[PDB]
Amino acid sequence: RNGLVVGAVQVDDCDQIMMITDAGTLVRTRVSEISIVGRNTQGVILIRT
DNA sequence: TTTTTTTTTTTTTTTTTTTTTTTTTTTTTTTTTTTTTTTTTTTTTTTTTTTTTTTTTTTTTTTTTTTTTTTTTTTTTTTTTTTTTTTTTTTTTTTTTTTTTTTTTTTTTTTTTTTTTT
Repeated sequence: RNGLVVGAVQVDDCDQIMMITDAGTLVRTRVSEISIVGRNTQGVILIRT
């Protein structure tokens, strides 16, 4: 897509754990995973960084 | 009374060795130069309610090319042996403790003599 290019990382997570992500240019963040709903292997949703 | 044999330290100066003055190469050391950390404030970035039109997932059906599949023969895997490196017992050496045995040096002050340089 215009926004999405290449799949990067896959992490298994429960419904109350956080996902910390990093960017190549000295940027990161810590997000709560409650606010995103599972979907069936075909879709694009929420931009977190 | 004269004359004859032998012994060594010196005229020794030259060969060998030792001692004493020298200066190339890898290991220290002071300097400048580049990586780190803490404050001000500062426009600037960034967190969080509300509305909104959107664009991707889930009713239902289709196929085809990746999922089925069996089998030959390779070739990575494992076995034994031996070498290289790592790591730890073993040994050796050295240092400190407190009473003993031994020693060794640097300068002032004056006055007189040797001992070199000009």
